[PDB]
Order: sequence, then structure tokens, then C-alpha cells
Amino acid sequence: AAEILVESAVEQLLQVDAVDPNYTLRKITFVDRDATNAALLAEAAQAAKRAWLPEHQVVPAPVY
Amino acid sequence: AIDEVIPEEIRPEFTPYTWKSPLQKWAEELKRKRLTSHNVYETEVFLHPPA
Amino acid sequence: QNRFPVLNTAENFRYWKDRGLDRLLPRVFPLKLPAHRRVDPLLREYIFFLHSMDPARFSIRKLGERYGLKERTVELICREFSVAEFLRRTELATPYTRRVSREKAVLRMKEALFSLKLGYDQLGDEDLDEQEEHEFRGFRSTQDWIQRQNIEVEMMSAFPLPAKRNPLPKRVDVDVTVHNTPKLKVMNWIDPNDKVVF
Amino acid sequence: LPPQWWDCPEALVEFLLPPPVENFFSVDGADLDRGRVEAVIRRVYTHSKADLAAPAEPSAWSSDTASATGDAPAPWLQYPEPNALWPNPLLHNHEADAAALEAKQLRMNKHRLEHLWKFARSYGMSWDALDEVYIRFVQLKRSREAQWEAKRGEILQYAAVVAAREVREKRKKEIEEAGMDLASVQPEHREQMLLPRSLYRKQTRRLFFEWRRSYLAPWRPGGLQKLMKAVVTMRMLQRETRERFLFLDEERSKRREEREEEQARLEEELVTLLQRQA
Amino acid sequence: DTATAGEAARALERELGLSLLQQIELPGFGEINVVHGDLLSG
Amino acid sequence: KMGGLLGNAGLVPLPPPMFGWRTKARYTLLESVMQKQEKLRENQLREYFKTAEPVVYRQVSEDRDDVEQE
Amino acid sequence: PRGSHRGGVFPVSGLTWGMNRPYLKRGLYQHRRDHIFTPRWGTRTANFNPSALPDGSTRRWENDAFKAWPLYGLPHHVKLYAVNEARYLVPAARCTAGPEITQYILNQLDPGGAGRNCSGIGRPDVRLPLAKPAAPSTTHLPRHLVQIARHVMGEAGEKVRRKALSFASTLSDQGFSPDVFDPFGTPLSERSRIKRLYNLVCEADSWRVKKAALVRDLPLAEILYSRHTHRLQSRRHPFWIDMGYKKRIVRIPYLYRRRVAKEEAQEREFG
RNA sequence: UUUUUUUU
RNA sequence: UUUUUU
RNA sequence: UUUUUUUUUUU
Repeated sequence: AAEILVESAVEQLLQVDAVDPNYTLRKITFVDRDATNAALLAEAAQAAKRAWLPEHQVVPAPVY
Repeated sequence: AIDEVIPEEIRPEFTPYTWKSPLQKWAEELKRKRLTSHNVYETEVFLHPPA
Repeated sequence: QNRFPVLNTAENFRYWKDRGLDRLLPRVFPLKLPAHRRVDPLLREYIFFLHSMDPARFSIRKLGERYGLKERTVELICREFSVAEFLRRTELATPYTRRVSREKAVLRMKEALFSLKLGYDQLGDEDLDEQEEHEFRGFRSTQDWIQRQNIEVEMMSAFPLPAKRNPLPKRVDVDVTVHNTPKLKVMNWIDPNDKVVF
Repeated sequence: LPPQWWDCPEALVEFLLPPPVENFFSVDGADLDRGRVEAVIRRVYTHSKADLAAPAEPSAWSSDTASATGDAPAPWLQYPEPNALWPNPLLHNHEADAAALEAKQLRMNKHRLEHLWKFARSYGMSWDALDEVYIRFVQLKRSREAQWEAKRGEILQYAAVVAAREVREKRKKEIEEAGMDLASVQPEHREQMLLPRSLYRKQTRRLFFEWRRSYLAPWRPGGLQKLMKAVVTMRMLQRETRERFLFLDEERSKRREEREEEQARLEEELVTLLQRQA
Repeated sequence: DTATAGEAARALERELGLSLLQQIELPGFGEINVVHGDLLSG
Repeated sequence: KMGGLLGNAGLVPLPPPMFGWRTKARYTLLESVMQKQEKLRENQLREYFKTAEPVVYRQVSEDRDDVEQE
Repeated sequence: PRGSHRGGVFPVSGLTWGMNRPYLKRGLYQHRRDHIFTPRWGTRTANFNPSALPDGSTRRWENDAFKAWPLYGLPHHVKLYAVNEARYLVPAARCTAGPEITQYILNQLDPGGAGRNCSGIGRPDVRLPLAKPAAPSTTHLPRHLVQIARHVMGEAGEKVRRKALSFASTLSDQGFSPDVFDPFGTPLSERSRIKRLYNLVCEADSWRVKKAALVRDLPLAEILYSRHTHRLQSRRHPFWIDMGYKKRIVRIPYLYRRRVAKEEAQEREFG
């Protein structure tokens, strides 16, 4: 469930699925009371950042 | 919350919804029509062409 | 003698099994086939295209959720599709004349025969994630390898009985990579049994 | 029709002559001209007016990042058009606030445009829109299959006489070159020698399949990707244009109904333009 | 004695830095994406 | 020899090579030439992707010549 | 090294020697697959096509092919599954106990909780085919939100929307509560299929069947015929194995012609 | 539908 | 060199 | 018995 949410947030910001871009929403935050859950959520964030931003694109050494 | 259960035939698999993707709706429609056939589906044919 | 209407009892275990003189009776069984081959070839092209187009928007996990495909199964579709197309565009060799072991040749015949009788599957039918269920998977499933016992014996009493001794994890050696270079590959040997970390 | 197949009935015309596949147009450079490509880009840029513009980023200019340069040879960005769109100058919309606001908007839009392609690379059709076309593509092709099956007997019977005119003529030359004469041969064996049961059955099977192989669109070796490549790309050009002129070409004088139909008919023009053989 | 780690492992983590969570920032599209976890109606 | 291998792993300081470092004068210029050639080769392949052609003939005998990267 | 076998060299199929028997000479006969039970999920063609027009009219399906590629979509399984569903849920149907006892019974019959896909049988928000009409289970709904909502809803949704049929039946579920109900007309229809009982009926089609001694004998051959577990494994090199088949291509036909050559010639000169 | 069944 | 054949 | 991998319980 965690990965679904995180992955969804990014798309909204960029407005991929929109012929006519209408930038209105520019602030998305997540709040969790549970410490355990919070930690987990963080992990998801990391994965989201990968394969999206060119500055965090990993590549195996043998193929690099 | 349960009582005397009466046998009733249901088809949960073939249940259109407002969240299913367009491809899923199409795929389920053709599959459902094949099982409901009572002339071709419920028959055994030895040869491939209608000899 | 006893009441237990469930599907996980001793007699109900391994339902529809020959217990008696019927074991020697010949019986036909369905032929298994991988899921990545039963799907419509048409859809495979489509799936591959998406993957190769935008890996970010179309991730390995998100792409398989719409069509109902596992993370491992969807990976093979792109890999097997890629090689088939590479030999055609480059005018190297035809897929039919391609060299491959006999294990794959028989598999191809089953795939063609599967569709000729029933037909190709327009959408996969499998769960992305597993589920803890009572099933018979080999002879090593219904056995306890920790205590090495088949029959558990316990004292009958209403009062709280003392708990059993919990097992400990097995410590084994592993290897990791620290520095990788084209002309040299350095690795580190980890020893969990060492008290001093340093 | 070809002179060889001059005996074909009226009922068997559409089989050997597959129709031109509805609205299947391609965007690859293998079937495009200089004139066509220019026209399509022009038609898009004509929406607004401008005379003065500035250079673009995606053009050498001491390249240092692997973002604004040539992408890897993927099978989605090989067709010619966007190399002729990215390096295009930043056109204007047309003292004091009349100029300061116009410059500010353009400058601001420039930065966003640059990063448009940096993170994402697919901003065309939606998930459902992509699937929509797919459904229809299968449906249209399924019909052809059905037809063939029905007409199995007709097709096969027709091809029987086709092979007779070829096997008889081909076998006549072979015997003349190999043999000496057929005047002293028994009349009974004369017919069998010219039309043997081996070549007649083999040629008929090969010729029967000849008629087949229609609807070459869903071809494994790069036959499906062609439609997708030409479909998705349509939306990308429109989006690009809008990006350049977001809040500098319209004062929000239209509702959703007018905007929805504005981009409807637009596509029509483009399809006709590109899909033309004059 | 071979069940849990000794004091050496705990000390090393203090220096390595392993002992506001995440922020996804995109210049131009999205301001920030903070995943700070705390009470809402505190 | 042991010191050299350990130096690359970062366990110990990298020892100097044979004849020292100050004498390494011609190698510095030679290394730059090799690095420059690699960068120039990159520029060559850039144009290829725009008009990639699996099959390319030549004006000799219409011979087929396949192209593949690695 | 280990060369030739030192032992009985008994056959894989498990047959005896002697005259008027399949096997004549002592040997292993590893290549003989005819004696081994194998399925036939393919198709076989004819040796001659009388039809003038070349057409694939000689293709025929195999008896074992129908069961080799089944499909869990046939109509005559749902009817049987529905009947078994009622007989499987009888322990909780006639359990006139409290919620604690009923809940435990349903848990064993169908494992379902948090993070697991349950069939939804027995939950308050689910429609079931009860023998007689009964009111919904409105006991779990809050009392504070319903009371405050009954006034703002208005007469439209207080006596004609849900209350018009909330007391039409004499029977009820979890007692009676005329004060607490659901003013909104949300239909809690639809259900879910089970994963345990459904998988058993589907697999039932794979086990269906269509001076003499008093007690029938049990030849050894019978055991090894179907079962492949008790069969000795191969030991010969693959190369030799493959070469044996090639040898037989031209050898076998010669043996057939050699036998008929003597018989046919004898009758043409004496008979 | 590929010199497929088919075998130095 | 023949026969069969989505 | 893995095209672009030197990785892969390949089967």
C-alpha cells in the first residue's frame, strides 16, 4: 500500500495525465502518528526518488 | 450475522465495476459469452473441420 | 466419534487422492504450462513497448498490476520479446531456425496446441502476492526440521503450561562488494562469529 | 488486377487485395518526405503569431549534462519529428509593464520547459486512452479471420485452377530440355506426365497460402509498435506548444466545453496532412 | 554469548552516523514533498 | 607486491610505482591523448542514433553490412 | 571403472522371458517406450487423403487430449458448488449462541482478518440468501450519529426510504432496534467466492472414471506401468542412446522385407 | 506457413 | 525425388 | 541450456 501512495503523489505534481496543464497543487505532505509506520514510509520515498530523477539513477558496475 | 443459507448461483468474476480498466471489461465480456453457450461450448468434436 | 467440519483435518488432507487399490490405476493429468506463454502474443508486444518507452511511469510492478501479472513473470516477457525482435530487424536468422535445447522445443509445441484447442488468454489470471494457505507442496512441507519430530506430545492441563525453547538463527559467512574496477574486483569477507568488530 | 490473376471472381477480390487498414498512418522516416514533415510542424505553430525569438537550450551550446542531448536508441524516439521541435527558438506571443511581464513569463516558462523532459518522458495519452485504441485494433482484425474461415471452400476451390496453368507450362519446358520428343509416347501417359499428382498437390498448397497473410498490421517483427508510436506522439506535440505559451496567449475566455472541442478537430487536420500520397 | 552483538558494534554506529525523514524536491513542478510524521490534532 | 594490492583496496596508502612518480613525464602526455580520443569517439556515435540503420549497403557490389554495438 | 552390469539385468517394464512372450532374450530394453504408460494430448493424421482438393480433413483429436487441457469455465460446476456451500456453512447457521461463539466457528471455516482476502460470509455488510426475509444487522452502527442524522435527513429519508421496509418482516437479526437504523439507502449487495471449497470441486473432473481364479492376480508389470517412481533410472551414455534410434531407421525396414521375401516366394513356386 | 512432421 | 500438415 | 551482464537455483 505504501508504494501506491508515494508513486501517486509524484504524478499529480507533474500532471502527466493532462492535456492542458493547470498548476494549482504544489504541496503534498504525509503525516503518520505511528513511529513504525513512519519509518516504513520513508523507505518508499527512497524508491520513488529512484528511476525518476537523473541525479539518483543507479547502474550496475559490470554494465556501467 | 448468518442464518439458513439457500443455494444460489452467482458469478462474482463477471461483475462489471466503475474501477475496472477498459481492457478488463472487454476481456471478461468475451469469456462470459463462451461459458454461457449451450450449442458449441458443450459439445465434443473429433475432427477439426466440419466433415 | 468426533465433530470437526473443516478442510484441514487428517482425512481431508490431500483431497482427491488414491488411497487403496486405485493407486495403480492409470489416470490422465493436465499438462502444466508457464503463465508467460499462455498470454496473447499481441499483448506481449504492447507490454514490452511500454516498458521500453518510459520505465519511470511504467514501472515493473505498476505495469503488472493492470494486466494481473507477477513481478517475476512480467520480467521474462520483456526479455524473451527483445531477443526475438533483435534477430528479425538485423536480418540475422528466423525464430523458427533458431538453435535451442530440446526442453524448449517441446514447450513450444504445447503452447501452440494449447491455443488450438482452447485459445490464447486475453488477460492473465494470477495473484501478485502470495497468501498463507494450507496446501501440500512436496514431502518437506509437513515436517519439522528444527526439532526433527512428526508427532507433538504435550501435557493436558487447564492451567498455563510452560512455553517451549525457542530456536536461534544460524550464523553463516557471507561476502560483500566494496570497490569494483574494470581490472580488479575487491571484496570483503564478513565473519559474524567475531566478537570484535573494528 | 495483375494479368496472371485475371480470372478472379467478384466474390474473391477483397481477399487477395487487403484494404488499406482504416486510419493506419505512420510517423517513421522510412515513408516520409521533406515537404510533409515541414508542413506538419508549421500547422502547429500557426496557432499564434511571433516574429522575434531567442535560441534554444537543446542544441549543443557546450553540452555538459546527459539530459538535454541525444537519448539512447530506444524504439520510441527514432522517428524524425521532435529533433525538429526541441531546438526550435522560443517564440513570443505577439513598453514598461507591456514588456516586463512578457519577458518574465517567457523566462519562467523556459525553465519549466527544460525540466519537462528531464524527469518524465511520456506525457501524451492517458492509461485508459492508450488502451482504448488497443481494444478496437483487435476487434477490427478479428473480423477478417472470421471471414476467411467461412470462405474456406471458395478460396481453396479457386486456387485449384491457378496451379494448373503454371504446373502444365513449367513441366512442358522441363521435358523438352530433358526429353527428346512426346510424339511416340502413349496417349494415356501424356496427361499424367504434364500434370503429375506430386507437383499439382504441392503447388496448390503453396498457392493456397499465398492468398493468405492479409492484415499485415499485427506483425510480430515490428508491426504493433507502429500504431502506438503514431498515436501517442500526437498528444505530445500539442502539449509542447501549450507549455511555451501557458498564460501569455489566452485570457481564459472559454469554458471546458469549448476547450474540449478545440483540440478535437485539430487532430483531424494533422492526420490528413501527414497521411497523404500526392 | 553468540546471540547478540557486543558493545563494539553499538559504538561504531554512533560515529558512522547511523544512530523530518524524507523530502522529494523537484525544481519547477513541485515545491517539496515532506514525509514528516507527527500528530495532526496535537 | 603485497603493498600495491592493499593500496588499491584503501587499507594502506598507495605505494609509489617503479622509478618513482617524478620521472613519470611522458606517460602523463600519453594518457591525455588516450582520454581525448575517447571523448571524441563519443561525438561520432551521437549522430548514428538519429538515423540508425541495421542494414547498410555500399557502392561496391551492393554488399550487405550489419552494424551492432557492444 | 564400471563396465558391463554384473547381475540379473532385469527389464524396466518387469516382464518374464520365454517363448510366446514379448521379451525373448534377457536384457534391459530401456529404449522400449511402448510398454510405458504415456499420455496423448496431440493429434494424428491419416496415411492417405481421398479428397482431390488438398485439405487438412484427416486431423483428429485424441481421447486423452480433452482432459489434458481442461478449462474451469464449464457450467456444470457452479450448481454443485452452490449446494455444497449451504452444507458447509451449516455449523454456524444453526448455532443459537452469542457473537463470540459464532465468530470463532466462521473463522475456522474460512480464515479471514486484517490483510487477508476473505469471502465476506457472515459480516454485517453483506447480502446472504436467507430462507426467510430478515432485517439488516444495524447493531454495529453508532447511536450518536444516527440520532442526530434522523432529524436533518427529513421526512423523505425517514419513513419512505428505509423505514418503509425495515419492519415488514416478523423475523430480525441480532434482536431488534427500532431506534437505530440506516436512513441512507445504501444497498449492501454482492458477495465473494471462497478459495478452499471452490478449488476442490474444480479438480473433481480429473479423477472421474467411465477355469478362472477367484482372486485376480497382480502382475508386477501393472505397478510399473502407471507409476514411474519405482522404475530404474537410465545409465547409458546419451550418445549411444541417440545412435540406437538412428540405426533402426534403415535396419528395421530390412527385417520386415526379409521375412515376407521367403514366405511370398515359397507360395509363388510351390503353392 | 518457417527448407514443419523428418532422423551423419 | 514420395506422403501428411494453422 | 540468458543478445547488448562479468549478475541469474537457467531445466
